[PDB]
Amino acid sequence: ASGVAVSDGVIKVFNDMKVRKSSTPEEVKKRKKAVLFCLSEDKKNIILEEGKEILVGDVGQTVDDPYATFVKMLPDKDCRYALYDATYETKESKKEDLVFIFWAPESAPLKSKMIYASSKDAIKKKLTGIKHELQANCYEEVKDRCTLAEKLGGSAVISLEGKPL
Amino acid sequence: ASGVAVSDGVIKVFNDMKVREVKKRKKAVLFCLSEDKKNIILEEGKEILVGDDPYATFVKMLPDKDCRYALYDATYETKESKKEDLVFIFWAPESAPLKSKMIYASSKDAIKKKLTGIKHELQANCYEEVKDRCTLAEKLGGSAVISLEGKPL
Amino acid sequence: ASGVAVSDGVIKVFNDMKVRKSSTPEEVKKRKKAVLFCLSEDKKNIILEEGKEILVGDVGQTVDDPYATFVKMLPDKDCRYALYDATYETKESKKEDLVFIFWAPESAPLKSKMIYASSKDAIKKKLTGIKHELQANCYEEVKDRCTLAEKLGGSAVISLEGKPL
Amino acid sequence: LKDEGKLLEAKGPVTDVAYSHDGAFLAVCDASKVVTVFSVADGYSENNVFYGHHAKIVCLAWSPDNEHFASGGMDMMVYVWTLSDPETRVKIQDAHRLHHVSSLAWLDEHTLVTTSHDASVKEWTITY
Amino acid sequence: AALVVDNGSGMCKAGFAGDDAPRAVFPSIVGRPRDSYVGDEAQSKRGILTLKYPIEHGIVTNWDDMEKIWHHTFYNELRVAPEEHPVLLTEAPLNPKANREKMTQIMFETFNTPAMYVAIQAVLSLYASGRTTGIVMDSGDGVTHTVPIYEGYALPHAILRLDLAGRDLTDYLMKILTERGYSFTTTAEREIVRDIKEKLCYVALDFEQEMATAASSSSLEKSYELPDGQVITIGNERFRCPEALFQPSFLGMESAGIHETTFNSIMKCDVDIRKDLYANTVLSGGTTMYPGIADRMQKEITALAPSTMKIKIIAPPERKYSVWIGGSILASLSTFQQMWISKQEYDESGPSIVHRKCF
Amino acid sequence: AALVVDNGSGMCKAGFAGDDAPRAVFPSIVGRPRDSYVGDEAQSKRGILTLKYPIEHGIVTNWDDMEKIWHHTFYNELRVAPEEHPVLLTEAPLNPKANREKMTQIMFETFNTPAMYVAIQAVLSLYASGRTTGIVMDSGDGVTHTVPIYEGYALPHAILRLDLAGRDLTDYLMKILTERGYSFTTTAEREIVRDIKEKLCYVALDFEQEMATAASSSSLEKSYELPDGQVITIGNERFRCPEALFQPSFLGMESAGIHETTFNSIMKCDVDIRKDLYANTVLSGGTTMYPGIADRMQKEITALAPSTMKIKIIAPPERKYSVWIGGSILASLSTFQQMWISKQEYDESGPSIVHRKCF
Amino acid sequence: AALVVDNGSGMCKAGFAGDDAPRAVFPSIVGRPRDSYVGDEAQSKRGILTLKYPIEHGIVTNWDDMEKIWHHTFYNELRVAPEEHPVLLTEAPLNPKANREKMTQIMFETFNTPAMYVAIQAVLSLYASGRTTGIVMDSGDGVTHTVPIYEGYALPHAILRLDLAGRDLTDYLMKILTERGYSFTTTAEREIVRDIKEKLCYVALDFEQEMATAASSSSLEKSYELPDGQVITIGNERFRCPEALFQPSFLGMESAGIHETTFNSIMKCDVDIRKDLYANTVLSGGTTMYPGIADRMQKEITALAPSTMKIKIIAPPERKYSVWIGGSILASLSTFQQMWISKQEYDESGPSIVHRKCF
Ligand SMILES: Nc1ncnc2c1ncn2[C@@H]1O[C@H](COP(=O)(O)OP(=O)(O)O)[C@@H](O)[C@H]1O
Ligand SMILES: Nc1ncnc2c1ncn2[C@@H]1O[C@H](COP(=O)(O)OP(=O)(O)O)[C@@H](O)[C@H]1O
Ligand SMILES: Nc1ncnc2c1ncn2[C@@H]1O[C@H](COP(=O)(O)OP(=O)(O)O)[C@@H](O)[C@H]1O
Ligand SMILES: [Mg+2]
Ligand SMILES: [Mg+2]
Ligand SMILES: [Mg+2]
Repeated sequence: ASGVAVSDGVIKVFNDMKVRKSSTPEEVKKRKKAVLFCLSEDKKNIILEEGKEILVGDVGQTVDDPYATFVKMLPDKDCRYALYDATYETKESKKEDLVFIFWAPESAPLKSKMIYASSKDAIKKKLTGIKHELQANCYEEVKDRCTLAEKLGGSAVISLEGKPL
Repeated sequence: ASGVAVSDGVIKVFNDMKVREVKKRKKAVLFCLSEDKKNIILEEGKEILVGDDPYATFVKMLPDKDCRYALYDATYETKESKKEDLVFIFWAPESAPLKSKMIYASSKDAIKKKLTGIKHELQANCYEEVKDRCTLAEKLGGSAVISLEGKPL
Repeated sequence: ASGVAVSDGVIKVFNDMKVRKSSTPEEVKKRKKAVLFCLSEDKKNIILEEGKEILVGDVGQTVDDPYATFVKMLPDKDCRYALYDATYETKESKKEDLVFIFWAPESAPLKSKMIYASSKDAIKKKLTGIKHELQANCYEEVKDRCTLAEKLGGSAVISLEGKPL
Repeated sequence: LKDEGKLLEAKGPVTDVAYSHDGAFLAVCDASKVVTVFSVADGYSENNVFYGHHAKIVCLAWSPDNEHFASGGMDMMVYVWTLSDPETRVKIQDAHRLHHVSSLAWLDEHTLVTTSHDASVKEWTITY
Repeated sequence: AALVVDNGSGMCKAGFAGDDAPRAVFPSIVGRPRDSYVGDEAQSKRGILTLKYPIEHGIVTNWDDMEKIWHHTFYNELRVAPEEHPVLLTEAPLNPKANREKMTQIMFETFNTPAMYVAIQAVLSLYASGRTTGIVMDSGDGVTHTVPIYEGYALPHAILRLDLAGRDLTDYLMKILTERGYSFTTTAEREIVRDIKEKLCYVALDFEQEMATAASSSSLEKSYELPDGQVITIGNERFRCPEALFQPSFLGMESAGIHETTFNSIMKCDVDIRKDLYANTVLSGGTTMYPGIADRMQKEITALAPSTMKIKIIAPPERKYSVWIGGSILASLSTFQQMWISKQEYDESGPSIVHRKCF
Repeated sequence: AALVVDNGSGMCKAGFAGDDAPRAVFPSIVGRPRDSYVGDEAQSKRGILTLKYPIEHGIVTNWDDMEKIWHHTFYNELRVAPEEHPVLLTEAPLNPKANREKMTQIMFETFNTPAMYVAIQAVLSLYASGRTTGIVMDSGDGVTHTVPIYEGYALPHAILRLDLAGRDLTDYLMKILTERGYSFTTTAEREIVRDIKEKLCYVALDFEQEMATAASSSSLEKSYELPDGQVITIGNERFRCPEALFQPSFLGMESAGIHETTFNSIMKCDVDIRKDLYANTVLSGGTTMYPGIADRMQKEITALAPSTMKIKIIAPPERKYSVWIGGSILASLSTFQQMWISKQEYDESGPSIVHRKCF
Repeated sequence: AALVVDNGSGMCKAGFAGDDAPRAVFPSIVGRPRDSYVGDEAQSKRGILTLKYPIEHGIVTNWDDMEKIWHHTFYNELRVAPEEHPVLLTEAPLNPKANREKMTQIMFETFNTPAMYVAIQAVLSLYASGRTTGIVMDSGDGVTHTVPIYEGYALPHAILRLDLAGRDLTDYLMKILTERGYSFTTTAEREIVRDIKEKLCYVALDFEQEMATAASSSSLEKSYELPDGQVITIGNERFRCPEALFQPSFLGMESAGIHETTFNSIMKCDVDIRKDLYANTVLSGGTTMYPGIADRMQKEITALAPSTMKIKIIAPPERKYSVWIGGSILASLSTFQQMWISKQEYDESGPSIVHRKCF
């Protein structure tokens, strides 16, 4: 336990992103499909990465593949927390679940990896109600669209984000 | 209960058919949901006049992939007496889509209970169940019926 | 299944002890109230104990409590088969039933305990028509007059051998 | 309360007991369709036994004149008993139809109030 | 000494003439594997064998199975030889004449009984209450019978049979006890529920009023201890289970209640005798032993009865075994020894002798 | 948009009206330490906590845990606020009326749902098959129900409840898989056995002939890969596990099989309608998804039924979620918007409005 | 004379009928190079070879090594020819029927035994205590079994198997002895730790109080002499090692303790026989030989069973070999010689004769 606390701006983002309240169609487009969390400059709080977010409106018009675009947002030399709203489909149902991605590449400095890993359980206990978690330590572990499918359902998942696997 | 409303023309048609000119009396009639699926309307060109095998030309009138309601004025002669009673027929083929089967089944009591006095209901879920002349006789009077539609059984 | 057979003397005694046929009052006193069975010296048959029996005539004249003196006949270092003709009374009926008691104290030698327990199913199936069975493995389990009452009818039994519980 | 060791006997399970207004008589009704009156003055001994109910008696009341009492039963009948003469009684048949009189009381020596499970209260003028 | 056997739909009561209570009361079942267990032996084996009722509604259906119950009765229960004691038997109301000839045949040939007699169950209960004219409501285990009797002669045209009885009440209590989370499914657990029914259930005078008051009643809740030490708690099911006697819709049945069945049979008699039947309604049977069932019956019948008519429901304290006790008293009388069907008379006349001597 | 929630005995199926399949299917369990984890969280939390079913046999016994499951359903599974969407709920056959009102009260007072509706699971399965008269054999996780329905009205006197279902089959497969040397004991390993049951198990038309086939060859053997990569083989256990449905004696149970329970409930109805019930036997539930179960049910019922009767077993391909699919189709109809129970109607007639609006 | 062979999960007991003790007690292992060494010879090579158990949890997994163990039993341990003496074999509870036929086929074809018999281990332990009804908690080397037996017939649906046994206790003691600085890792040092377990370990009545007692005094410490002369001291590990029986979480297992497994199997039986099982709990096996285990078992089951129930744990002083002693007495009876399966009987019927003669 490093002691890093989750900021109120991250908890509010998670609450809005988790429960989908009835809203106007122009307000549905402002929902977040993916969002990145980082550490503050003093490394005391987990804050939001400004500009590192994917809106639902962008998906399908600007963002053709939400997962491919989200992966490119991950830094290549730094650790990051992520919240991806995966829309998949199994052989029996169509599901829409939140995924907690812990990005920690081997290329990241050792200082960042220790702080992010030690405080990972502290942030995830505040983000109550999330079941799927992806721990990625390499680009290949997160670039592949399949690796999410095994985490989501396994072999049951037949489609992901509207595209067959 | 689906909540659909039975059309008022269905009740009048049943009332005319229940009581007993002859050349205009209906022997069979089909009922269907409207295009918006909120009314049990009467099919315009799917009916049989008394003046016009009456049961054969009625079964072939049933669609092969959609559910329907029907009202047949089946006539039969038992050993003791000869009688004619209306039969409510719920045609629901297995090949029909899932939504059509559910809406027709959940709204069947809406129309059947509006036609008070009906005593016979035939639930045909396949063509072999409606073409079968024996089961209709059993529904009417069981072993009492010996001849149906003027022909021996 | 030790293969020990039941002697014809035991079966004859049981048949007389079960069915009560009409007889002279001097013949009713010769009925057996409780009878003890044991293994032969060759351990091949379940013979009848010579003097270990209680007659109905002795009850009320010499034997004040038929059950109390019956327990005194059970050896404290050997296993026995017993047949007690309990005459209890419930809140709705006055009953007279046969009880099969398998005496097997923990102080008995293991050779006796093994043969008696293994051959019990053979003798019990030959004594057709018996419903109650008391499995006693210590003096405390059989000395108490109550332990018969729970086995006989349970809490419904209000009298046992003509006396209230 | 000290048990005096006195056991008055009825004909069945006691359903209601009522002392007289002057305390000179105790009337006991039971499920055996019998009303027994005990004279308090003379050693709590039985005074009279009243017959006529054909079902379990459920209620009893003493008239203010201390000479009459009324009992209602599950036979849907109410009897007003003369204490002196057990052979004279007033038969109020079906005071509340289809319902037994659950409770009853006297407004005065000539008015009898009866209630039942039909949630209605009735007053009757009793003439001897 | 003579033997008295009361063959019931669910229980067989047997004993000796002159006794106050039957010596043996065991279930009238014959079990066979899923070699043959009869009586309480079948109950002690449960799932290994299949249970069947030869007498299920008072009338014998399997004469092969009822022979084994009779053999179990004489040798295992009464522990006497049937060939040495005369036997008094009881038959259900509206018993077919063929069954009467079969019953008298089995006793004399299979069991070699010296003397025999067959009596109507309903008249034995009425006689035991000191009555000769009246209507007897015999609610047993598998069948409820309302038998109007006029000077000792049961009126066959007015006898009504209701299949609602104690057996259905046990199943109803079994079903509504699962609403509290208790699992009573196996055969052994069914006799446990029957014990709860016979100890904690009662009939409410007004079901709607009882349901309202029992919501906040501190005395309604009762605790029952299972044979294995577990404790179950029963609440408003105490008066809900016997309410199905008067409201068969609780069981899904469309039949009338016991109060209406009793009223229907009275209305099937002559207007001359209906006055005596209303004043002599005798309750008999195990299912009539609920506390408060006589008060409820009087209230319900009075509603159906004409305006000016005396309704008297008779519930003697011994009505549970009134059929047997009446038979035991009758068989023990010295003047009754001439009314036995002797074995010699059987050979001369055959099975038809029962129709003349036993009437 | 309306919500359709199917409260199963072991699995809760929830989704939105108009969808082809439920969005969320999670276990109906509430786990507490040996603070409170509901659903898949209790499964994926090690064997450090006790698991409890609020619904275990179709009837809600613990209403405090039921609210936890419903709260988990709307917020964690459906990810919606119940105060903004009407909810359609399904109830088991023979559901007590008090439980029906309690479900209505929780939705309107604890969750503040704008509108609410209750439907019977059995009638939703029958309607989805295009039928109004028939018998539904709904075999789920913790309970099996045979519900005979005639002209849209279920017959309460003939509904039979069977405790044998998929949960007992999963435990049976665990027991018989240890014979091959595969130790499945932990909660995590129980879910693996359930996957084996749902992928490799089938019902044999002739059990005794199939057992000889398995013992004389290896064509019936199949391989299953465990989550950690180990491959296990399963032979005669493929058809032995679902055979306990037709032979409950494999589990040590007293009750009859699903084929005999269906036959017993049919014979508990009127003779005029038994012919229609025999030809309209509809299968529903997860436990009815074994390949070859309709052929086995057809053969076994034909043996019990009279030879003159025609037996037809209906096994629609969507029967696994037929209750939910029917509710979703019904709740999405434009005419159903007037069939809901509003909040305004609730706080004018109380929980008793569910008996008038619904049912 | 006749041979009695009690092939256990970790130890093989063999001898002659009529003897008070088994002549040969050797480990049931077969060693192969990392040609083939069986029993004590395999233990004498340690890490040179690899050790495997043909019987590991009661049932035989590899029948090829079992034949070598039986061959070692007759010629090397018993020093007799099996073709001249009938052999009585014991089988674990819930043994597959196929294994029973394989066992008798090997005896008659491979070893040419004149006669053979197969007996259940649990019923032999219960009979040796003078009981026909009760529950036997057989805790051995590789597996723990709770077998409820009624009237000499084990109830298969209630038999519970727990993989925690003496083998897991030896490994746990090895693990916790290293905390004091004693390195016990090799095969040779494992047999030393087994000796420490069998001489210095005991079950504490109150584990938490006893744990605090050891932390404040040296009264619980004991000294043990290693084979080569060093003396090691053991303190609170004396009662920590067998505490894993009642708290399997010490070993990382999610299963319940032996007290809970015994209670769970009793609650899986019929309610009318649970009272008899509570007062007839018989302990058998080597792992039940710890001092103070009967007192701890009684205390733990009392907290689980209803307060009205009477709990009696039977721990005979000879329970370590009660299976073999019961078999030796049974086979030595002169009236048992007709219960053997003769070679002539085997030829006529085949391996299936065991299911009838041995039941
Ligand atoms: N004391 C009781 N209170 C309430 N119900 C009872 C009582 N005793 C028996 N019952 C029921 O009465 C039934 C048996 O009574 P019985 O008169 O012998 O019927 P039958 O002779 O037809 O078998 C049983 O179902 C039993 O449960
Ligand atoms: N495809 C399948 N094949 C065989 N059994 C299945 C299959 N799917 C589910 N089952 C069983 O069905 C059970 C749950 O199904 P369900 O009908 O939803 O029961 P419930 O209504 O009680 O929730 C589970 O125990 C599962 O193991
Ligand atoms: N005297 C003892 N005290 C405590 N544990 C013992 C004792 N004797 C043996 N054990 C353990 O019991 C195990 C073997 O006992 P056993 O009953 O023969 O099992 P199995 O049936 O598998 O042969 C061994 O692991 C041994 O360590
Ligand atoms: Mg009777
Ligand atoms: Mg379901
Ligand atoms: Mg062993």
